[PDB]
Amino acid sequence: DRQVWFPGNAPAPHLDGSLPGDFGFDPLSLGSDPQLLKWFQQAELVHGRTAMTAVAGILFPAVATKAGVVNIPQWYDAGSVWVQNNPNFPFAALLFIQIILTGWVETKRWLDFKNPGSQADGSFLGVTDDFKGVANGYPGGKLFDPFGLSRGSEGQLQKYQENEIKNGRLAMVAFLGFIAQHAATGKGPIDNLADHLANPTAVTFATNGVSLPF
Amino acid sequence: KAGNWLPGSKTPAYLEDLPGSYGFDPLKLGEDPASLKWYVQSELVHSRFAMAAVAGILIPEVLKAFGAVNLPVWYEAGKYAQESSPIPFNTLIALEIFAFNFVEIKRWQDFKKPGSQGEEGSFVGLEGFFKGTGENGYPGGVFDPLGLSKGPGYEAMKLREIKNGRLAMLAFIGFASQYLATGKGPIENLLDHLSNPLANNFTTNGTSLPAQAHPLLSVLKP
Amino acid sequence: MKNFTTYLSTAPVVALIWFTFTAGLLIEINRFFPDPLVF
Amino acid sequence: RASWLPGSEIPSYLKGELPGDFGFDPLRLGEDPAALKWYQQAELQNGRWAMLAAAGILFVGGPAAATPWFKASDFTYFAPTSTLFIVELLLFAWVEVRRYQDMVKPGSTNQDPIFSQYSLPSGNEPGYPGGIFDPLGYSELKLKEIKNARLAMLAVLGFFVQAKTTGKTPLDSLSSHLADPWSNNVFGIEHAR
Amino acid sequence: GETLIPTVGFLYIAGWIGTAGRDYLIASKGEAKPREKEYIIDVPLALKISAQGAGWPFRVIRELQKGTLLEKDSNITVSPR
Amino acid sequence: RALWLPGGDAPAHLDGSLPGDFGFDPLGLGADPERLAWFAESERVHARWAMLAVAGIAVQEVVRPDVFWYEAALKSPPAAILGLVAFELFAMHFVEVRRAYDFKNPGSQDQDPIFKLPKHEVGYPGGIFAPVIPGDLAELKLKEIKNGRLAMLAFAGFVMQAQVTGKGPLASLGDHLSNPIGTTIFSKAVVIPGQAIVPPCMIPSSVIPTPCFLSGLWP
Ligand code: CHL
Ligand code: CLA
Ligand SMILES: CC1=C[C@H](O)CC(C)(C)[C@H]1/C=C/C(C)=C/C=C/C(C)=C/C=C\C=C(C)\C=C/C=C(C)\C=C\C1=C(C)C[C@H](O)CC1(C)C
Repeated sequence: DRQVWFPGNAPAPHLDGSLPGDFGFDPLSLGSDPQLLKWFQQAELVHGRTAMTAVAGILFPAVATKAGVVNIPQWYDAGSVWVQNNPNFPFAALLFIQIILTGWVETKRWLDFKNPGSQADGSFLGVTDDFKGVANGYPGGKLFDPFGLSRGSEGQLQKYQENEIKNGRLAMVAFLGFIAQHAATGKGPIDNLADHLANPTAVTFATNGVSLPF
Repeated sequence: KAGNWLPGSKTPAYLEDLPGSYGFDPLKLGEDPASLKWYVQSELVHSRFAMAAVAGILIPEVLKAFGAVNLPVWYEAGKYAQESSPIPFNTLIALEIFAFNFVEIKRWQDFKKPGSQGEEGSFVGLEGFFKGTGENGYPGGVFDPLGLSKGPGYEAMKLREIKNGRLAMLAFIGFASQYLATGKGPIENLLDHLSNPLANNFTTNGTSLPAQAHPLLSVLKP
Repeated sequence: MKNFTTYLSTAPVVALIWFTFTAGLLIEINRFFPDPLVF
Repeated sequence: RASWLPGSEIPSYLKGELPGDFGFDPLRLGEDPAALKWYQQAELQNGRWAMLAAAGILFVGGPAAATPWFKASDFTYFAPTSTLFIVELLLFAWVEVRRYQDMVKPGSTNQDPIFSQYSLPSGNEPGYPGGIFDPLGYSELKLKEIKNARLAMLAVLGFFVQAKTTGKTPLDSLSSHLADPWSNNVFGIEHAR
Repeated sequence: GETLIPTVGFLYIAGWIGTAGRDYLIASKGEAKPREKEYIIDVPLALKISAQGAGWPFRVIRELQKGTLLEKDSNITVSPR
Repeated sequence: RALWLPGGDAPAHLDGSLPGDFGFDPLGLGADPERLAWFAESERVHARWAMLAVAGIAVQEVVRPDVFWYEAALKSPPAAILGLVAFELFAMHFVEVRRAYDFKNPGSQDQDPIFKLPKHEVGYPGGIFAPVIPGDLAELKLKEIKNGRLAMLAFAGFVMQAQVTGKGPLASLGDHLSNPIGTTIFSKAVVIPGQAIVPPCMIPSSVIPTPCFLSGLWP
């Protein structure tokens, strides 16, 4: 069949290859129930898209900071620097705004998961077709896909779905690496990459001092 | 139905035809029909009380902000009226108890038996005032002197009454909570919010988010 | 996963989860608001 | 058919029955027929009072005719300010209950109460009476009225807002805009706070 | 604040717990295997019923006035006297 | 059909009906029909706007060589700027909604609203807009779209050359012609693993904020 995560091992039987990024990986059989599997598919998509946006917003400012053009703080310090620089914007007001905005959009996504296409009735400002949804985790329409890259052809949509899920998983793993590298070095990730590029046989996890506490 | 309070949810069938209905009953309080009738009356009575109260607070406050009148603020108007009141406090309470016992028993009797306060011999000759309309919470008669319930905009006026009533109920509770949290009047609260919305809100009044329950407030600050 | 969630729905597992939640809630209330005698 | 936005869809309840019907209802305000009839009468009433108001504001020698219109109430008359308010309320109450009773039941208030021989002619519209209200037989003219009424409504709103922000008379505002239009308009004046 | 307000708070929570338990038991009584829901908990149903227990005094008072809160004495087993 | 990559394959959704169609759509941005029509209108208006802009910047560099086109709004012939913005917004709003409702309802915006325009193609007005045609229709359409795409590329070059040099386009061309080996972007910007040389942008940070476009990601 398709390529699997562990060659020579049969894929998990509840995974049939229809979902994007199906390499048959479910050794704990967490997706045995199909409805729970759809829920976990939406979980994976939300996690991967959030990870991709966050990894972009860490990497590109850190690359620009490393060049010396700007002085954007590292990702683990940015909240502190923002609060120190914004005394007329309290933390709780920002948190309240974020919670109500994400609550609105996430409750709309949740209610579409419970009842697919039920946000298409025109209750939110007359929007009907753009909130119907194409598939589970893939809204589409003229608002979420204004360039129409999902409505061109089927194979193009499957290609872009594969690109999305693989880059999302890579960005999730990269954010895990960001956390681990900051805990081990106390620096940013582009600082880590530059230190490794300057002297790679000396700049390794084995010489940061915490991965090997000997 | 006027709409859906939560788009995509299943709205209860017993709220399909009520005026001002958005299918909002997650606690299923109105699933029983007798309870639903009682709660329709209760919501209308609360709506009309809050409507009149928010008028009697906001319009004096608006005219005070415009420099027209200088009536006392709502949370202190009880003190200033009582000193100049010819009737003392205890007599005022006793009179209010008597008058509201009478009128609320008449309203209650009409709720239990519709049209029964308008029957012949019910009141002392004046029973034609209180014939009712056969509609729960819409008495008419003296209470509709201009006869506008007989016009064609009656159904839209019922919807207007309920939505304005709910807004007024929320507004009065906001008046009380804002006074308890800030110690200033409602127009001053609005002007303070308009001067700096980011910094002048409930997150900075020192009461709505208690400091012990929210330790990040004393930490994530300049 | 269906059989596993059925096991997690057995009475002692539900009791463990619910009482862990209730005890944790009481403990954290008393940590954040120490020594409450009166309202 | 003339429309406010040529090339767009027109609402299905506005088919040119009414004068000034250009399909302009973006918010879909008057949809039920009772609402549309009431808003028709209200547009006529507001437009006619705004035509009178725009005329009486633009028309204003004399110490009284040199005062601002928004400070006109402070001029001294033969009566205190309370007395004229209630007299105007009484006269308006009589003529308004007459007009309202015509609006509810058409043709109900067409007869002089003290002269049984003097009666307005039948077939009277609610917002378009006849008889002594049309001493000349002047009655295409409804489009003209509704257009001048709408322009006067916008003009009176402009008077109100211009006297509120700049604090100036309408002629002063026009002369300020005619001095240099590129700097004395709604931009720049409000941007200078 | 010493006893009276705690009395109101306790009675509210206790009526919540009792009403949620009663609602779950009544809902389980109509199942094909009613005893199965008593030791294998229908957790989504239990969470839904637990959320609805906030409005318990209204529903319980209505059941009291309607006559559906109590089973009739002719339907309850008793020992010989 | 001539293709952007000869010996390759054009995408299926690009049949060749549109002018200047060489089967260039690797992202599939025009694979929807209504999106293809909207993007055709957008490419037309972008092409004409950049065409006028490239011509105007070249003339301004030739005519007034003392004025930087980037800072040409400082030297324009103090509160009167707000009124000119109002006039521009009003006129642009009117003509743009005329064009947009020509797109939405073809032929509806084909009559003078004061005192008429012939039946035409969407995005190709004709009438008074086309008094003289020295050529054919498809040929001149191809020339228009080709010159327009060249002008769009040229305007991107003008902007980024102004950022990296602080000078006008023809001055930059003269600097390239003086020293062709030491004036290219390859000559001044180098990134290798471990070391990056990023040229500075001579345009100041603010005057009104005036950021250099993604200067932190420059090579
Ligand atoms: C909705 C009714 C209502 C509310 C919310 C208030 C609120 C207030 N009043 Mg007023 N009053 C109210 C009604 C009346 N007051 C007064 C006479 C005064 C005086 C003379 C003074 C106040 C002052 C005050 C403030 C002092 C705080 C306080 O003592 O808590 C009271 C809290 C309440 C919630 C009000 C009383 C409880 C309840 C709302 C009464 C009504 C409930 C129904 C009768 C229940 C009936 C049951 C049915 C089913 C049979 C406070 C803002 C004073 C203050 O500001 O000091 C400077 C002040 O000096 N009030 C009278 C005349 C008898 C009222 C008649 O209804
Ligand atoms: C649905 C739960 C429920 C309800 C509504 C009641 C109600 C009643 N009980 Mg019964 N009880 C229960 C569960 C319940 N009990 C359980 C699980 C036991 C075994 C421990 C008992 C053992 C018991 C005895 C020995 C007595 C009562 C008595 C009573 C009566 C007086 C109140 C009282 O004494 O509380 C006291 C209650 C307890 C001591 C046990 C309560 C245990 C928890 C708190 C309740 C169960 C919650 C349940 C698991 C929630 C699941 C719901 C969820 C799945 C949605 C009243 C009829 C008394 C009497 O008959 O009065 C006339 C009496 O003498 N109960
Ligand atoms: C079980 C369950 C079921 C479902 O679920 C629901 C629910 C609710 C939960 C439940 C039900 C129930 C029952 C019905 C109850 C009733 C009863 C009796 C009859 C009473 C009497 C009878 C009762 C009476 C005598 C009583 C009481 C009296 C006394 C004096 C009191 C006192 C006081 C109080 C005030 C409080 C404070 O602090 C103190 C004191 C001093 C202590």
